[PDB]
This record gives sequence, C-alpha cells and structure tokens, in this order.
Amino acid sequence: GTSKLKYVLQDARFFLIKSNNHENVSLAKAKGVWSTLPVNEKKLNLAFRSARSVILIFSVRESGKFQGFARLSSESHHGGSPIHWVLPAGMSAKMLGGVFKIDWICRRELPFTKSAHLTNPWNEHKPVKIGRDGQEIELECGTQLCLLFPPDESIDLYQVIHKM
DNA sequence: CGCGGACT
Repeated sequence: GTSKLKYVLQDARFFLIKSNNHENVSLAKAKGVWSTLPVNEKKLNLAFRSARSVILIFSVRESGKFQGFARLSSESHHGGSPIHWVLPAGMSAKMLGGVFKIDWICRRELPFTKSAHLTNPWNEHKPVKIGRDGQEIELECGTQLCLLFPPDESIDLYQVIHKM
C-alpha cells in the first residue's frame, strides 16, 4: 500500500545489489534471503546497526533492469544450512560467508528507461542504474526509486510493520 | 597449485 510503504523507507539506508546472473536472484527471493562478499558483508553489518531499515535494491548484471527490492532483517552468520549459489568465475563458497535474511517488499521488475531521471549524489551524480555491488544510494534517490516500481499486492506491509 | 572475485 501507498500509506505505509513510505513508513518503512523513512530514515533508511539504500544499497544497490548486483548479481552476475539472474538465477541467484531468483534463488534469492525463492529463499527470501541473500549473501554477498566479505567487503560488502562488513559494510552491511555496519548499516544494520545504525539504520531503521536497510533496503537492498537488486539488479542483475547486464540485465538493463531491476528485479525488485527487499529489506535487511538481520546480520550475517556462518555455519547455517548450505545455499547452492551459482559461483561466478573466481569466487568460492566461503566468499559468501555470512547469511543475510531479507524481507522482499516488491518483486516486479523495473527497466532502466524509467529511472533515467534519477541521479545518485553519492556516485558523482551519475544515474542510479550505474554502480557496483554494495553502492549506497542517497536517501532521496533511493526512496524515489523504490516508489517507481509497480505496486506488489502479493506483498503486504503488515508483516514488516514493527519487525524493528 | 585450488589463488579469484557480483558497474553502466
């Protein structure tokens, strides 16, 4: 809904998530979780401590479109049940390391053509589509970007009402 | 010997 979608985005930190394949993104939302690299794992634990909400905006590499956005719900931990990610060349399973469990808010895609007017002040005012994995998006640019996705009636806002 | 590495 439009009433409380802005409530979960208030005082939040946004992070662009890149994936060299769409399979792991499909595995991401099918499992409702995600895992990233140690350098980005460090900063995402930093953001979870200081933000009312940490939004991960997913964009498959070389896809020309976003695949939705989700909310970080917990820090990363090791030793859990294994996830069979499609490892990019030169990436081991230990690189994934900690396990991030997220809550998806919108699963509908968004082409880059619809977000060309949005520039990220924290990436030299470049269009928000441009950026590596873990690139933080400024509050306003991230909030306006989340609003341009089509409404996902399959997801309700009552679940993540007060998970904080 | 497996040793790398998720922008547009």
